[PDB]
Amino acid sequence: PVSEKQLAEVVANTITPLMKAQSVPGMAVAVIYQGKPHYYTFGKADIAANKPVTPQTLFELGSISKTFTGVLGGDAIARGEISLDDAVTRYWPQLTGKQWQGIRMLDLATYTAGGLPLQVPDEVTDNASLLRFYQNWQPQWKPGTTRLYANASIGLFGALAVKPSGMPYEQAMTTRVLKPLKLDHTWINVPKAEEAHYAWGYRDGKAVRVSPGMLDAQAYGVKTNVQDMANWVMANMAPENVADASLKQGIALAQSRYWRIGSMYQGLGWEMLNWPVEANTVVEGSDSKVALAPLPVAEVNPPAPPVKASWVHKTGSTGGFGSYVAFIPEKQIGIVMLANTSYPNPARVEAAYHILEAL
Ligand SMILES: *C(=O)[C@H]([C@H](O)CCc1cccs1)[C@@H]1N[C@@H](C(=O)O)C(C)(C)S1
Repeated sequence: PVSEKQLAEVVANTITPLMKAQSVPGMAVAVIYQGKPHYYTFGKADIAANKPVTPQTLFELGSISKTFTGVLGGDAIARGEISLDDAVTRYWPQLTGKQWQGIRMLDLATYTAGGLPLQVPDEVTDNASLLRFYQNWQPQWKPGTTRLYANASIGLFGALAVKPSGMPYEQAMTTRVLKPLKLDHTWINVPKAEEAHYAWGYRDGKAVRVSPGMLDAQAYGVKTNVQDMANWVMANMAPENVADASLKQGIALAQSRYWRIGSMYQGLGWEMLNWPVEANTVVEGSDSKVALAPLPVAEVNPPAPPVKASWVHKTGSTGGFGSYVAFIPEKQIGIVMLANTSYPNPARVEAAYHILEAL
C-alpha cells in the first residue's frame, strides 16, 4: 500500500520538473486514493502580487467545464425533462432551418451534428445573433457520422437542456449539481468576496484571465479550486455515494458511451478509453492535431452504460490556464492538475499517467 509520504514524493518529482520545463507559475494538484483526496500546491497564483497557490486558489477550467454540462444534461434526462433522442427543434422551435431536421440533442452534446465549428463567432453577442448563426450554418456532414469537437455544439446542448426546468443555466447548475455536491466555491461568475482567491493566468509572461463569450458557461467558463475539483472527481468516480437519485443517474449518463472514435469513446463532456490503456495511446490522442480533427464515428446503440474499467478524462485550457482531470473507477484512483499556464496537452497526460501509475 503506497505510503502517504511516497505519494507526495512521486507528485513532487513529477510536478516540479514539469513546471520548470513548461514555465508554469503555479499548480494545484489533487490525487484521489483510498477514498479521499490528497492535495499538493506549487508556486504562485499571482506573480506580481506574490500570492502563493493554495487549495482555495481559483483556476479557469476551460473545456473541463463541459463535464458539468454533461452531468447537468444527464440529470435533466433522469428527471424526464429531456431525451437525448429528442430533436433540437423541440427545445428551440425558432430554429426553423431545414438542415436541423434529423439532428438530435445527442448530436449537440457529443459533437456529431455534422460540422458545427469549434467556436461561437465573436459577433454573436445576443439571442438574435445566436439564432442567425445556427440558422445560417450549413453542415459539411450528415448527423451522426463525424465528430468535430465544438464549443458551439455542446454549448447549445447545455442551453437547451435546461429549458424545460424553467431555470436559467447558471441557476440550474447550482441547484441541481453544485449545491447537492457541496461544490460551494465553483463559479461561473466570481463573487466579490472570493476575488482574492482568483489566480491570474499567464501567457508569454503576460497576466491574463478569460473574457466573456456566448455560451461560455456551458463550454469553457467555469472557475474552481482544487478542493471542489477533487470532490467533483470523487462524485463522478463513485456515483454510488451520491444521494440524489437523478443526479446519481445523470453522472452515469455522462460517462455512458455514445460513440466510438478510434480508441476513444465519447460521453457527455467526459471522454473515455478502456482500461488498461498505455500512456502513448492517451498522450497521442491528446495532441491538438488529433483532438481538433473531424473524425468518423461508430454509433454505440443503445448507449453503453458506464464501464468501470475506463480511463475517464478531460483536458481544458483558456488563454492563461491549463488543466487536466483523469480517473479510473475500477481502481478508485484519480487526479486533478490545475495550472495557470496553458502548456501542451501531451505533457499534462504524461505527468498524470505517471503519477497514477504509482498507485
Ligand atoms: C477547451 O479547453 C478548448 C476550448 O476551445 C476553449 C474555448 C475558449 C474560449 C475562450 C477561452 S477558452 C477546447 N478543448 C481543448 C481540449 O484540450 O480538449 C481543445 C484543444 C480540443 S479546444
